[PDB]
Amino acid sequence: TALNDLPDVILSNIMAGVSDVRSRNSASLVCHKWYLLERATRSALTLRGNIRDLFMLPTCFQSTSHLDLSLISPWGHPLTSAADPDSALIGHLLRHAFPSVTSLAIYARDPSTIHIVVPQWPDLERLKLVRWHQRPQTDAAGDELKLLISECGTLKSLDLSSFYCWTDDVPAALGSCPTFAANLKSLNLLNSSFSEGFKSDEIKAITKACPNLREFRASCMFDPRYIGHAGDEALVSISVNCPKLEILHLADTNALSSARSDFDPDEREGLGQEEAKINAATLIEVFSGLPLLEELALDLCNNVRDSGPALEVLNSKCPKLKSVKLGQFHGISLPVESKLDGIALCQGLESLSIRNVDDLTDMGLIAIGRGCYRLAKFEVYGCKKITVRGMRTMASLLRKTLVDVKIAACKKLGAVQSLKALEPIQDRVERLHIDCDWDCPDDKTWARLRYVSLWIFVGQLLTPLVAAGLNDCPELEEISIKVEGDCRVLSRPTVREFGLTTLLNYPKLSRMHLDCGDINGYAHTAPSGQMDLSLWERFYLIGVGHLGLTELNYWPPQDRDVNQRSLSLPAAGLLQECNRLRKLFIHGTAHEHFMMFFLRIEGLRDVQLRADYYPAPENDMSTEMRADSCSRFEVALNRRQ
Amino acid sequence: IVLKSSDGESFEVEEAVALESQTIAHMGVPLPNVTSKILAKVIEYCKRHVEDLKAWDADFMKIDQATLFELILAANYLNIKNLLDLTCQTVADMIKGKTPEEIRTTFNIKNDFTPEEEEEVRRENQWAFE
Amino acid sequence: QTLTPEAATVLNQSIAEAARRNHGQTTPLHVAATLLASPAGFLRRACIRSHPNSSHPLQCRALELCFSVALERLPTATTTPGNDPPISNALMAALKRAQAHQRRGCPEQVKVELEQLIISILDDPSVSRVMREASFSSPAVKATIEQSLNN
Amino acid sequence: MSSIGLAHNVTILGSGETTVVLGHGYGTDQSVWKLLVPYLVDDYKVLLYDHMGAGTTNPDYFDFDRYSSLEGYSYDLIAILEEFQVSKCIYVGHSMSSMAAAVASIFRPDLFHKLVMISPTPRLINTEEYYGGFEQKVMDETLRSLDENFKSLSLGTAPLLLACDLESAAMQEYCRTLFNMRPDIACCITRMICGLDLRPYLGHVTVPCHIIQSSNDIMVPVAVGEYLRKNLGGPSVVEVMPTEGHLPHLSMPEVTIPVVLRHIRQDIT
Repeated sequence: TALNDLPDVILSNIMAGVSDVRSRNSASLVCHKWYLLERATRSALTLRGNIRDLFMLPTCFQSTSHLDLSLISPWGHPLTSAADPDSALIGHLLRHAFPSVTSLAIYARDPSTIHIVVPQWPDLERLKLVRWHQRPQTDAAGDELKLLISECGTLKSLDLSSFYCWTDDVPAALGSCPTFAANLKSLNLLNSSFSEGFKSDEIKAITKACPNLREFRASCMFDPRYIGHAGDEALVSISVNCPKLEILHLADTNALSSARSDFDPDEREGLGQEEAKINAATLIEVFSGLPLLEELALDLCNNVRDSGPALEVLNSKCPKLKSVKLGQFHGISLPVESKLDGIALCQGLESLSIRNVDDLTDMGLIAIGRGCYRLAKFEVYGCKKITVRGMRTMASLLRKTLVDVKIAACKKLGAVQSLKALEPIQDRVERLHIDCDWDCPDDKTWARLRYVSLWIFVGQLLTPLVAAGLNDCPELEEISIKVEGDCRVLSRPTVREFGLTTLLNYPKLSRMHLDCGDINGYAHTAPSGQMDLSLWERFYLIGVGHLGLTELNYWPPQDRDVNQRSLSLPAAGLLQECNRLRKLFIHGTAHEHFMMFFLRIEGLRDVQLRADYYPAPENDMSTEMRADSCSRFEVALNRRQ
Repeated sequence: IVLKSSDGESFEVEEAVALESQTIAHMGVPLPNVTSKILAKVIEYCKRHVEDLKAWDADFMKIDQATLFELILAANYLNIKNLLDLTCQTVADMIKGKTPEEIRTTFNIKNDFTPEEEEEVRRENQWAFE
Repeated sequence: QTLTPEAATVLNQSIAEAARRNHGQTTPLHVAATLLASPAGFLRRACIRSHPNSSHPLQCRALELCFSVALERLPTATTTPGNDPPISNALMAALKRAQAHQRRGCPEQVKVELEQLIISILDDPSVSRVMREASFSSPAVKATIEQSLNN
Repeated sequence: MSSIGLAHNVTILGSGETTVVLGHGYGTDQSVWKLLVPYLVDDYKVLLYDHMGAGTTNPDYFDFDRYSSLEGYSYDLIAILEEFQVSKCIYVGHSMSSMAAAVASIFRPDLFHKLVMISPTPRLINTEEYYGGFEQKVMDETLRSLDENFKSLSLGTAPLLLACDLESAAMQEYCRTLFNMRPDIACCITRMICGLDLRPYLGHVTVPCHIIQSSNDIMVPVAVGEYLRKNLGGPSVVEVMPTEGHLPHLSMPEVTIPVVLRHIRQDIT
């Protein structure tokens, strides 16, 4: 029998199993019946278009439950402005095109955008606000956030992890309506763009207003040098006010930075390295107050020492705990003789992320591996005393379950040492991160390795990677490379290219992230005898056309003084040679002349300039991006045939 | 318990295996809507579900398209959620990674879209970030 | 019988127009072109308000043109004019959308009003495609109608 | 708005009857003034625009015949000023754009009240008796690099020649931004600049000029300023500031901005 003769119910069921958007688009072109099934089955839509032609919006997506309006071109452009009275129509427009929206993501450039678009769906359940631009001036705090509180509203999840605002705006909005704050079952405030995190009083007010929070994430300030820093009282108030918490993620803002120079105690000029206002007894009380906790994250930029007893209490008082992430928590594993202690007693953990533990040694790693025998993901950052022997033995202990390993900033564990340590799980590991450190002193098929993340200092080469041990990866499909450093002090590279052609060693590689955004250099003018960022972009992007990449995310290096991340001529020219590209996202700026280079790529469909960093370019005057240039580029790309 | 196929063949079914199917559990017990190989192919999977799993499942689904269609029809008749969802996902995997013409070629579907209709549907599809 | 007397009036007027041309089925184009007539209807004011380029009067009449020529591309049916041609399945989908839109606008609590009927007919792919080449946007005029409803 | 205002990305800011028109140098756009605009909008009406060769404009609007000489840019500037009803404007321009402003003032004296020039030069190529720029053979290398980039882009390959590959260590700074346009447009503009020579016309400029230069600049000699004060047909003043690089108004704002503001607000010259 053929597929068309099947009952329509199972046709809907089979079509609902197709989550790939490209294949759904292909399936909608088969026949009228397939078209109707796809249109009535599609559940999530990320809108792709320009602000100008929003009134050319199709009405065929009447069944989408998740709508993402945050990528409307031009990226970050105000969706609704008070300068145009017809902007209100946009609200109705959206409300009529997607009447079944329960989850909404929207770029909230202006308060009017929120006030007009968000209240359109009374049945809205999840809301995500995105804003990387500057905060518009309001009479009081949280005036724009107060626009979320609708009469027929029932918002349950609020996500502000990418919405830049003042930390005073959240408690002001949450305290203005008890019903809105009480209905929230999730609250994400884990935003790295805050100049400073939430104060102690702000955390207390937020938790007091929201007694039903099941998930709570926040960027707080734990540095005791500042006045109002979150400490023991804030954590106790969190535990008291929200007894139903299942996910608790508290982090210092600096701990959320992309650059390691902002949170690593060693790379900061003496910053950090001082005790925080967090005691072991305080943590014991907090953990006693949270019986339903399932995921815990305490990523601080100040030391918390002798925290072993609290983590021992975690095992007995939080039976549902599965994931733990610790930042600068010391004394986590201090085994004596052979008795386990500390985090080694949390046998129920499934993933564990560790950062900056001075006490940890090889025996500590052995204890963690022997105790947490259910561990499936392990991440260790900045441990100066662990070596290849301890990590290798820990990997052998967890060989049956460990499939995700990250080893970063470990002084005695370079690339070669990390790859030798991960040998017992070489045929089972699926995700892997190493630091491309080639200066560390002192049957090989990665059968199931699928994703490799690399961190490398600016000016270093990628060629030794194959010699490091990562040689035969038949299933490797996506590689993420992050480059960080200050190139204003380096001379010109003696070797012409960074060595992306090395990645030709992997036959199934098709997706890449090349994050050079944390390279600081000179944009358009160097003082004397110096090299601008165009030279480094050429150095890093040579050979990218030889790879058979179909998706590429590129982060151009920035000039911190001028605050620009412009694409250069070599960068555009080298990205132009990638014929097989399907999606190309550049996280910077580029003017019309360089953007028009990408029309040569025949198969290119998704191209966008996404300035998803703080602060984003405020207007067309401050950078080389223009709305007309974006519109012309979009028109030229769509009409290609 | 003994079940009877449409052609008249009789098979033996475990009590838990019988409870796997909602229709069988809720109701000799003849089955006049399924063939013998339908039972012969569903019994082992149901028994395993009563009791390496991914490899065994991949070896289980290595069957022809017509056989998979018979299996999904049988699962719909038996109202077995797990089998129906798994087989629907398997058939949906055949949809992904192919152009509309390839899909028509594989599933023998006649094309009734006029060029203007195809242009309109592609224009609508262009509003979605893939 | 599930329509208000004005909606039923315009529907049977569209039926009469369809029977005049003996064009097989009462497509949404017929009822929409009927909406273009009867100048007291909200469609004219909505169209003039939606597009600043539509402020020119005769351009509105071109809409009828963009329907009429499209209506000229329908083969006729061998049947007596004294009968009701079967309303197309697209027409039924439009009516069901009108009923649903009426339902969702009063959560507390069905005779469909004129304006919801107009919105539902504008939702039709063929009517929207006809309006597009005439520089008119069906989403824009629907949004204008819906905003004006709030008054 | 209008077609002229859209083709040049014209932005109007500030208030007041006096108008300050900011003209960027070649290879940059109006954004290079982002540090000077805040000091002006309070008591001036600022006009920002991009000339047609800029990378932020539509490359199709570029006319290789019209912009092969400075008169095209001068006429574009005049059209922009007349389209936005600007008269007696104060023009602040970077190198080789103030030359276009000077030619426009020759054509339309009424439009300009004063000219503020940052590192200008009437001729870029030094002759036997004229020391006012660079040697011909050192611009030959830049032209060769631009030609190579255009050839490589024509064949679909990446243009991989930059100004940092130049040997002079001053051409690296001077031509850094010339590699920031489409390669063919870059070649056309660079040839037009090299062949430019405004020495005969300097005596026909009647508007006052405020030449601003860098101390002992290695790119454009300071002597040029004195030369200009000898050949200009109107009042002229020259000031020297302790800055360096091709874009002092962007890289060194704390020194450049006070000088530019002082020369804008002082008219006696």
